[PDB]
Amino acid sequence: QNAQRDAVTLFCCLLRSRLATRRVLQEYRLTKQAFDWVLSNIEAQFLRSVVHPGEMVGVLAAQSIGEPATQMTLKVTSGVPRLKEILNVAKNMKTPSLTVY
Amino acid sequence: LRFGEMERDCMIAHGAASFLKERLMEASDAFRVHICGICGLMTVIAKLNHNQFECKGCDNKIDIYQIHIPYAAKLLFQELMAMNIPRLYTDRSRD
Amino acid sequence: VGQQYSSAPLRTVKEVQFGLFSPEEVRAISVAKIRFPETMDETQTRAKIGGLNDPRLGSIDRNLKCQTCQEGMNECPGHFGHIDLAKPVFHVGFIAKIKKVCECVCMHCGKLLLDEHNELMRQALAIKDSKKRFAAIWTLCKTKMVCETDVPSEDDPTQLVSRGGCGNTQPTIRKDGLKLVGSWKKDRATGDADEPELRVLSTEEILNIFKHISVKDFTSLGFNEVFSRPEWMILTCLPVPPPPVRPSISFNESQRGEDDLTFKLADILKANISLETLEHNGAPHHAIEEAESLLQFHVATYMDNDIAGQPQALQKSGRPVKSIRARLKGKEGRIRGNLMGKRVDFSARTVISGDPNLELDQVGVPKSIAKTLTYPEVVTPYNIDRLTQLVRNGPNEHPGAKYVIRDSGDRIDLRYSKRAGDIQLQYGWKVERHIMDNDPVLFNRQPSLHKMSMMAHRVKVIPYSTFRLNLSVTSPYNADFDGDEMNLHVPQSEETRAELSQLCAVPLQIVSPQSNKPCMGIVQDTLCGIRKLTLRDTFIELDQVLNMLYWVPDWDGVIPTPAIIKPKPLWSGKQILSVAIPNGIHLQRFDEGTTLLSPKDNGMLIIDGQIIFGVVEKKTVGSSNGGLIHVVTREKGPQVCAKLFGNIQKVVNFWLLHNGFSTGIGDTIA
Amino acid sequence: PNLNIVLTCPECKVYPPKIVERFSEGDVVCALCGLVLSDKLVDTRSEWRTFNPLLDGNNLSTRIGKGETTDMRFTKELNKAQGKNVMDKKDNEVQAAFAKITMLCDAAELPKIVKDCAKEAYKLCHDEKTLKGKSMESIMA
Amino acid sequence: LKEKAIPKDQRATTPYMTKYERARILGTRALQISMNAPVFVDLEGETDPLRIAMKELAEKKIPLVIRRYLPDGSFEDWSVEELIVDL
Amino acid sequence: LRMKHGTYDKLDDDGLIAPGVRVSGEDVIIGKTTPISPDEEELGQRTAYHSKRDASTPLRSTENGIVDQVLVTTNQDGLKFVKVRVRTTKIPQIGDKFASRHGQKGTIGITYRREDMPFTAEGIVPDLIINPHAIPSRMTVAHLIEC
Amino acid sequence: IFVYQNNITPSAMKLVPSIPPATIETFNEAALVVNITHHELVPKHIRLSSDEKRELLKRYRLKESQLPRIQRADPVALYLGLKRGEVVKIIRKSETSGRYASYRICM
Amino acid sequence: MFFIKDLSLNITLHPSFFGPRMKQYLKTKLLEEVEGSCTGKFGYILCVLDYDNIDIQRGRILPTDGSAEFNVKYRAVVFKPFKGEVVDGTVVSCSQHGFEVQVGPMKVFVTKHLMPQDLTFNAGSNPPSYQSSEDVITIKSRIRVKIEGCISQVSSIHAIGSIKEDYLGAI
Amino acid sequence: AGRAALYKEVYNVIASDGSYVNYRHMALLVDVMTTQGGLTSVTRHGFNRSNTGALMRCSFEETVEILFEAGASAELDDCRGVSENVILGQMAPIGTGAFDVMIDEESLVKYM
Amino acid sequence: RLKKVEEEENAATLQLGQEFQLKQINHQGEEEELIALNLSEARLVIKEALVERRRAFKRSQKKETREKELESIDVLLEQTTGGNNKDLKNTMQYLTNFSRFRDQETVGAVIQLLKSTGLHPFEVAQLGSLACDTADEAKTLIPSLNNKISDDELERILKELSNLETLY
Amino acid sequence: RLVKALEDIMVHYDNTTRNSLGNVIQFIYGEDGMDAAHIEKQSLDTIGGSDAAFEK
Ligand SMILES: [Mg+2]
Ligand SMILES: [Zn+2]
Ligand SMILES: [Zn+2]
Ligand SMILES: [Zn+2]
Ligand SMILES: [Zn+2]
Repeated sequence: QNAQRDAVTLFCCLLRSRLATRRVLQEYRLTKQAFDWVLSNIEAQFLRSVVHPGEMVGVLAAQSIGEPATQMTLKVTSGVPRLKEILNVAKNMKTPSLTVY
Repeated sequence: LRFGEMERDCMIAHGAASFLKERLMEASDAFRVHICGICGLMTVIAKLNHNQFECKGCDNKIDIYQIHIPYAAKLLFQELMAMNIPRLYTDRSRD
Repeated sequence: VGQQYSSAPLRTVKEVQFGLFSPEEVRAISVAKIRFPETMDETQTRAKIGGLNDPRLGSIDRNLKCQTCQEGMNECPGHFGHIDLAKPVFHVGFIAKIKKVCECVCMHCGKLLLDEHNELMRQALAIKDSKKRFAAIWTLCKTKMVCETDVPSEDDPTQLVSRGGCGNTQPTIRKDGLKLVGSWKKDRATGDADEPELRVLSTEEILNIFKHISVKDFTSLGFNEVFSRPEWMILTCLPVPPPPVRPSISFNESQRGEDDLTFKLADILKANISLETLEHNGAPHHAIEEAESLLQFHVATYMDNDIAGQPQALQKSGRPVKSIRARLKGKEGRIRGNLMGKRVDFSARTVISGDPNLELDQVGVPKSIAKTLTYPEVVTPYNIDRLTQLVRNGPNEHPGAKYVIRDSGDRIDLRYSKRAGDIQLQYGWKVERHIMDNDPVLFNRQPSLHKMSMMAHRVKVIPYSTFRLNLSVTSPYNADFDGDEMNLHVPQSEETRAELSQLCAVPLQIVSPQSNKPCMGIVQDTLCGIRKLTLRDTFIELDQVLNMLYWVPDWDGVIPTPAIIKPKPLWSGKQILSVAIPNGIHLQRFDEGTTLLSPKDNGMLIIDGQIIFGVVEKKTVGSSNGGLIHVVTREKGPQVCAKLFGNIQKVVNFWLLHNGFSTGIGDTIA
Repeated sequence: PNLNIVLTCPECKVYPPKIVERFSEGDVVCALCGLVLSDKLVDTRSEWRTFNPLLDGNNLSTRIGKGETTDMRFTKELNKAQGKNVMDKKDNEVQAAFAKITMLCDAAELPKIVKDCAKEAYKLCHDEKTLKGKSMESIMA
Repeated sequence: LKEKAIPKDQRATTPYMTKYERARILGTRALQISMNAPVFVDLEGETDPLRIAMKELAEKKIPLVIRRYLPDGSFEDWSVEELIVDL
Repeated sequence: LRMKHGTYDKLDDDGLIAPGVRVSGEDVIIGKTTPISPDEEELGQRTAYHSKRDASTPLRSTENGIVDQVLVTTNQDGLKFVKVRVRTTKIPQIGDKFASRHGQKGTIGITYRREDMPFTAEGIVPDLIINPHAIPSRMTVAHLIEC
Repeated sequence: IFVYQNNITPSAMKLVPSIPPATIETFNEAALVVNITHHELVPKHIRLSSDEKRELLKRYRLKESQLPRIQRADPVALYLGLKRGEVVKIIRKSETSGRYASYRICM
Repeated sequence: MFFIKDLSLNITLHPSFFGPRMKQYLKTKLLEEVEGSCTGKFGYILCVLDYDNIDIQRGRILPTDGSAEFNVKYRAVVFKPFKGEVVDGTVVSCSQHGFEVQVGPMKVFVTKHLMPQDLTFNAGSNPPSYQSSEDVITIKSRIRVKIEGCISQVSSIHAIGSIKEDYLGAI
Repeated sequence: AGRAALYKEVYNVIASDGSYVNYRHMALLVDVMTTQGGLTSVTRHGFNRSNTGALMRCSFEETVEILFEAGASAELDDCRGVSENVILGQMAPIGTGAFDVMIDEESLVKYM
Repeated sequence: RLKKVEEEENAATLQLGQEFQLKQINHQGEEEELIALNLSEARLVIKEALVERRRAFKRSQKKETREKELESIDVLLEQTTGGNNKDLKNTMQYLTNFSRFRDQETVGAVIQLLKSTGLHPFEVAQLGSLACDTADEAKTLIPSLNNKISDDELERILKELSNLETLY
Repeated sequence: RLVKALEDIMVHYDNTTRNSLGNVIQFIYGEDGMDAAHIEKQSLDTIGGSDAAFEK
């Protein structure tokens, strides 16, 4: 119950900010019929918007992160060798830069 | 035609695993072997005309199962037991 | 054939167990007792001798034998024999672990260095992954280089009890070449007596001292008793590989073409029989040691040839003898090139051309390939007449059949088939036929990167042999028409065909999951043409607008009204494109001009599926975050968008025909 | 055991059957009935596309040497160990005679056929009491 | 051991049948039309087994049930009728 | 031994093919016979069908055309050594790789005829037509100034 | 709870784990010059009861081992002073739901 | 010998038989593949017990084929061979090296060295019989035989027997 | 804090150009690389030397060594991995496999 | 698992079988003991299931007299299965020829005695399978009967078992 | 290398993120349960502006 109430907090703040009473009645001019229709459509689309069980999410994530590594460039080390050093630590840095406020 | 690693990856990403299975069997080896899981070995002879499935080295005549397999996987397996290795059971035993 | 169906209860793999071999068990499953190093041509004719090459194991080619289990070639899994050895040898797949364990346990006592009387190793025995415990035992055991019978002083308040077996030392062990030596310092005289003797660690004494270890010491040392006990880790009796792993290539003029593995095994037998004759007769105690070292050397080299490079150990000619890590390495060393990828069947490979008249779920397939391919079906009361007619059509005419399968393992080929017009094609049967149209078919292009390149398609069969596909899907395919080649596969059963149809087809792959925005798109030429069409200043005439209105396949039979009437009916390109846009779709752009009376004519707004104003441009109508394609797919249902691409693609193509458009140097100079 | 596979159509039986081979699909069919007999043929040309045993005999010759990923300290041990088994076979003298007739035939610029036929002529007898030595060069001449 | 199942009440899976088992039940229904197991929806002259399966699912009289899994090993049971084909 | 389906009628008494005739893909051109001697030459383990083990070379099974100008001459050591040559017209088709003098590779979409080719006042019908979208991406002005 | 100015001999460190069930801990001043939790990158940490741990295990149907770990020698681990067998719930400011449950087991 | 035990057996069925009355069809199925069966583990399987309230309750469809399997737990009567038990079986066929006694499911045979030598064997008998006082192979042929071992192998089960014991053989 | 900083660094590097991807893929990668109590590079030695099944562990080219170590240790793989089910030729319990298909005689009678 | 040798000679002297243990577990989770059945009671109990499945088949198409039984169940078994079970006809002939009591109530009264005596199950199942009347020749025939049980108690139960059974 | 690193991650029926063994990574996947499709770069309407314009 705590996880289910919790994991939609960004959604619920957005939804409340959009459907505040003053804003909807001053700019949107609904009917009772249209109000019920838009609520039913919103919840139906959200139920259609769940993660499907059984996806190979890590595989899809892998291919997604793998695609733009072919379009790379080569101061501060950037590009492919910096990505390889970060992903493949290597207790060694080549750029010991630290930021201080 | 070559079927490759990345092709297998994106087929996994689609998740058409029954297609993956039937492609990798029927367009390839489609082999059959009898085994003895009491051995766990490869060695079971089969007089198929007389329904005789003697297991020398295990002397049992009840532990007799056929599985469908890669001839690729058998090439691996007979090679590996020549390389001083692999038992192959037939059901789970741990939960 | 029917694969000789028997009453073995078929099930599947669930668990796999690894381990080693006890020599008695591998002798028990052995059938062959090979003594002759040479194989074929008895005195010297045929029908190979009772040494190698099937006396009593798997057959050679075409023949009965397979030790008389009668399974021809393609049903016998091989059969197994063994060979005997004079002395036991080491093993390169274990050498380091051998060094660690012989450092650990005490030789001449058969007892562990440490047994539950240092609390440090007590908690090291308590920790249990599988091997960090073993690493702890190995780093604790390096010191205290004497084995003792009475170590424990602080187990008690201050008293000593009896734990160990022997007062002997362990010798300092240096790894050398392909053997092991030890220098027992042992320091037992009146002086310091630093005088170590360097003696070769004989595999017999390591085997016997391993045979004198406790089962609970095996459990502490990570050896599972039922499958892994270190005397099995030392090699005494060696199994043989079957004839299929080392096949005679039959080298096509006179040779059987014996290969690398049988060659090396023949070398092993020759060296073993030489060593056994040498030790049986008068051994002068110099040649016997280098001979048994050669035996260990050759069995190690056959085992693998990628060892620490003191030898190389090839066999003629100058190409090195290919051992097993070479057989099973990376880059198609039997695992990547045989298991997670391999060759296939039902394959096609040609070069594509574009087309503006075929929608996304189709593909153009050449008819020679459709003759070459096949697809099984079944015989029902439903398909009976069409299948019978196609069988009568012969193996040639394009809705054609090639094979028929009755109830049993039946392969009747229609090419010869002198009883051609006579088969009744009973129920419960299977026929093979060519690809008729709109069959589901999976597509590939090298090299795949992401969830794209794997589309499914229907088929409209095309002559003039090559492929054909839609200009839409070209950029997720990531291929211009520079001569790249495609790869095609055809499913065989209905589960597979259904899941390809429901999952890998285009119209539910319109938005890429990876990039959280649709990655399809109308592309360059129709994009330029629709930018030409959408402009305010142009109009169009009857003879055009009538022809485009017939060109849209789902036109309602209603003309739109004249936009402007007075001497002539005329229409805007926006007015005619509003027919092709399906109803009830709404978009807003509103960028930097767009004061509802757009002077600079940017922006885009559609009410009820009809254009009102604006200039069609890729930053509205191509792939974008607030894309039109995104809007229609998310709202209306993700297959009407396929016909949307078909509609606007066909319309812009046919209008651009009679318009005409090009560039030149007069663009460039200013 | 009789070591024998005979192929016969189980539905025609007119003779040892008039059968054909479809190598393009690797199958065999009785041409009268039109039924398969067996499948998955093994190629008979691709092995010759892939890569003197009759004169070297049943025992097989092996020259050994050095490579790239090896050490000179033990390939010289190998170079002095390559003659540790030449006395086990008479094939060291067979290949010495083969080398010497190679010396002679290529000295007289004789071709490969003449070289292999002289190899055949030595391998034919190679040992009789009629041979009996005789300077070891008279037999090669 | 402890019967390895769950009652039909207090099921905590989603009540929405999703795409993979959709593909599987459509494929299986094609196999029963493929080997002439009896149809339940009436015919309208069409002979495509996939079309027969789609129409049968749409009228919602498919006589099949479905089992789901959990990482423990215990399983749930559902009929395709109490599921609702929504997507 | 193990004869092909070559339909061997195209050969002559010297075991060669006369030039100028046409050949299909699978057809045979050469003929071999095993000269061993001694292996129980023509009465052992085979029918008669004497000593073939025939390794006759067929043509590559797709291309078909006209054989031409067959020559035979002894080799280095003196044997019967054979070379043949086949001539085959290949009309350009839909799937050929054509490039420019500036790197505009690709292939051929379709071919129509002059009744719907675009044409000018003097009727100078084109040989070939490509997409303008090669030009402002590959930046090939040299093609245009050449034209 | 002990604070040392500088290093301590191992002959003091050997009798540190003496007198169970009492437990001994040592910190450096320079290691504790900065309150680590007040760094904005570390999320909130919170302790559990063994009862709550047992409830979590019987709810999610796990068995004690597949749950993600946390090292004993972690700085937040020495900050909370927890020993083996304790479960830590962790809440971090997520970017699609803000608040988000998570769990770690001390090992 | 004749024993009762709970047995669980799995059976499969073709997808064309998915009609309304398939429970009884599965029952019929269970009868013909239980009846007339000899296994190595439990000897010969005679017949089924507790026909009513049988438990099948669920089946799984194979993923690659429409066939579905069904496990059946049931009570049954089975015969279990053993070593060293005097039984009064009957003889049908005989040989010159020894008679072949058919004790229930087995054909227990006594080899030429296991008949007692004080038995007055006559070679001139049709069938050749080993009779001394009353142990004659007849239409009844009740001979006290002891199976000192039943040699189960690849499934052509044979038992070995002996009559080298006092009152064994004779009736 | 380490996995937060690591995700921040990799996001900066791949968002220097060619941006972007959804957060969830990158976060999944970062957290699966950190979820062992410590940092773990995905090498031949790094993630592979773990309590992980031998067949995925031998698909990453440490082959002869990892199979000999696995044979010496004599452990088991449950074969609930895609690599095992492919190389033993079965459907992996994956996607279309993550469930099973049951036949109901009672539902068949109920909808006769 | 390590070839699981467990070399046991099978004998009547409590030298049991490798699978036929005294203690098992059942499908319900409760302890399933060993069940052994004598020749007489086995022949009696098989006819219950025989007539039950015959009337069950008769209801399927709707929706002690051993001379009758040897042909009757032959007809029933050839109705449903094939004629290959001449072996089964021989087994039931053995079940009905040499069982110690032809009727059912004598065997049932013997079982009602044995449920109160609480004898050894395999021993008394062997005694019910065998057909003898005097305990000393039963002892000299079977050394398990020689060693396991005192002759006087064996005789005093053998006479009150043998009075009920129909003599042959 | 990376596609070898992330094979067996499989979302179960309980919306977790486990491996073949079952090592949970994300208890709810991606902290939302929302897939890789239904995503737009839309805006919340709360942060921006003033306190005065916000209450306005
Ligand atoms: Mg694992
Ligand atoms: Zn076995
Ligand atoms: Zn065989
Ligand atoms: Zn010692
Ligand atoms: Zn025929």
